[PDB]
Amino acid sequence: SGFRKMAFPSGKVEGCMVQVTCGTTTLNGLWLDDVVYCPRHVICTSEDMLNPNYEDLLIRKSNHNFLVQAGNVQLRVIGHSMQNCVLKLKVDTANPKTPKYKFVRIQPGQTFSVLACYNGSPSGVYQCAMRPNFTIKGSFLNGSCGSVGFNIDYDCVSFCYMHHMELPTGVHAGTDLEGNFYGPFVDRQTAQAAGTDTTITVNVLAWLYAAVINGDRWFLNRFTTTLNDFNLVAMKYNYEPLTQDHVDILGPLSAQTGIAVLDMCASLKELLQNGMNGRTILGSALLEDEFTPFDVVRQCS
Amino acid sequence: SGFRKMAFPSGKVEGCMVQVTCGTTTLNGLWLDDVVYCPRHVICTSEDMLNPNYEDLLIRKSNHNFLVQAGNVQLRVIGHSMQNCVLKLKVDTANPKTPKYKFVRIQPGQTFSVLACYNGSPSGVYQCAMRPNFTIKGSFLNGSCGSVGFNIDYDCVSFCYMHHMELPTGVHAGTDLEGNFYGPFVDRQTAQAAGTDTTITVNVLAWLYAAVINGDRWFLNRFTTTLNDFNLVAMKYNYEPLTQDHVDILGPLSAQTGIAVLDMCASLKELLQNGMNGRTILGSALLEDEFTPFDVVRQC
Ligand SMILES: Cc1cncc(-n2c(=O)[nH]/c(=N\c3cc4cn(C)nc4cc3Cl)n(Cc3cc(Cl)c(F)cc3Oc3ccc(C#N)c(F)c3)c2=O)c1
Ligand SMILES: Cc1cncc(-n2c(=O)[nH]/c(=N\c3cc4cn(C)nc4cc3Cl)n(Cc3cc(Cl)c(F)cc3Oc3ccc(C#N)c(F)c3)c2=O)c1
Repeated sequence: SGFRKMAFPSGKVEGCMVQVTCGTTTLNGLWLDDVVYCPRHVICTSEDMLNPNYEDLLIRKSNHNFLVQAGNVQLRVIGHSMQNCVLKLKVDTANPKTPKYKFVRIQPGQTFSVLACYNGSPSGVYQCAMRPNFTIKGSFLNGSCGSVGFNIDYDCVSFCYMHHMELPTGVHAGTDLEGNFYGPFVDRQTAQAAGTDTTITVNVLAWLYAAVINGDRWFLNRFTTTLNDFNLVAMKYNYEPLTQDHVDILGPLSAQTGIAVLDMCASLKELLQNGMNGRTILGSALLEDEFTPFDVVRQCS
Repeated sequence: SGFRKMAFPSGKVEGCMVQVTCGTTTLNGLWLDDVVYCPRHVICTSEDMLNPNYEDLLIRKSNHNFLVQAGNVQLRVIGHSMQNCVLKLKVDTANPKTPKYKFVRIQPGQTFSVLACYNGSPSGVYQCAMRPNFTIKGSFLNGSCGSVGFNIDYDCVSFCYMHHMELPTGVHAGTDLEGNFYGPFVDRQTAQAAGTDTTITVNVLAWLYAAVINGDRWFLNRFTTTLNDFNLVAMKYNYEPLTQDHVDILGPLSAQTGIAVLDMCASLKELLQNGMNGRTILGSALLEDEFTPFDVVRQC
């Protein structure tokens, strides 16, 4: 029993974190087979960061301008290329710890595990959700640029996030492993505001099912509501609209629990209109929207 | 910026998780050098679990009664011994992935990372605190017995918890790595109640410092309080008394923030008396007590 923000075992990814340096600019890189992937921003000098032209800057560099350190082992760069906002450094040694991996992009609302790294050394691991506005409320300090998010399925690591920058609000923006940003952001040292965010409704409902599975039932009621009467209130509270697909993915939890999906929605209507009144659910005084149905099914029984 | 429940990189520990089976009983073990440590409960059959005498059960066993699997590699048991509630199985192959490690016990109120393991395969990692009543509000399912909590300091893994069982309330109990239980519990399949818990005050204060370090200051006030009037208001909110150690440990945070420790105490008193009023701190609507001063300094 119990329910926590659980991340995937980070060992397989620790085996790939390295340090990439160009001039005095330095950040984290990901070593897979004989390629090191890192944010292209590393090729920028302090004065280039404001308004860079990455093609123009990359032409002016050579393979020996790129210092790649894996622990104390200096890898030799033998090739370089740009793939959107990510730089690919071909090196003479294939990472022997290279796991089975895939480069997959994730949907807003999907969760993933973040391995916070600095100078090539992992320092922490935690769970994040892709916000509907394509940012993530992460935990990053200066020097985390280049850390990766990932998921693991049957021994295969699907890397989905490369960290790039922190926005004014304190949330974080980044790319997938092909260098395509999540959301309307560019790798440029300029003020870029995060869009208006929303609450991931399917996630809240899955977390409520986890609560019932774990003994918290005070939020339950006998009421019911239509999928449309609930959508009207959710919109009032800046919640994402609930489709009938979202209902289908919630099916298994409705079965194991025996609480109709619409009944949970009526309880959520209830919770959004009366608050909580000094009560808690799974130890939280807010409605948590960063647990997917997959997360619940995995950690719960 | 940002603040989350961050665990330590679990790779060094994933390299040591193995599976231990005795009869039909099976659980997780920790393989370091040529020793595999696991809950001694594994020597129990279904019928011994209720009221065991582990000395009698252990004398009746031999080395070839212990099947140890690391992947598809069967490790061979060459010796066995009991270390309080921990079983030690000496095997003929030393773990090549053995990191620099230590066996350390933790005080109530300290945190650590948990690697949830099943049949020898790790499945997740998360942060936990040793509660004041010597339980942990963890996340464990059947088969997690033998998973370990741990801390990492400069490549050195301080193993501090071996998971043993789940109590009626949903809390979890276990031992240190020498087999000495945390709190008033025994490795016996019987109803065992968790004690009355209290909220970790020094930790709450550290989390509020983290909020200040991250820009949220609405909870601050100009009032001040003595260590004694604040301890009185806390004890009524089921908060732990704040010692002068707990005050000194917060010094660095008070300094980098410029908020007197007693000034937090006045703000925490106000928060405990008026609640939060639909407001939040670091994304939480309640007072978090599972971040230590060290955790905050590490993340901030
Ligand atoms: C707290 C925190 C959390 N996460 C990441 C960070 N972080 C960092 O750690 N480094 C960091 N630049 C560096 C400074 C270095 C100095 N040396 C010696 N080496 C260095 C290497 C790097 Cl990369 N930048 C800014 C930044 C990164 C990228 Cl990739 C980008 F393309 C544009 C950037 O400029 C901005 C500036 C403002 C906004 C806005 N609004 C924006 F969107 C982008 C950042 O934000 C910081
Ligand atoms: C959900 C969950 C989370 N965490 C751990 C668990 N968990 C488990 O996974 N296994 C588990 N027994 C096993 C069953 C097995 C069947 N096979 C084939 N092999 C097995 C190996 C084990 Cl170990 N036991 C009970 C348990 C463990 C230990 Cl060590 C102990 F010393 C006393 C125990 O009995 C109790 C029973 C009740 C209370 C109370 N109140 C108590 F204090 C102790 C448990 O609680 C379950």
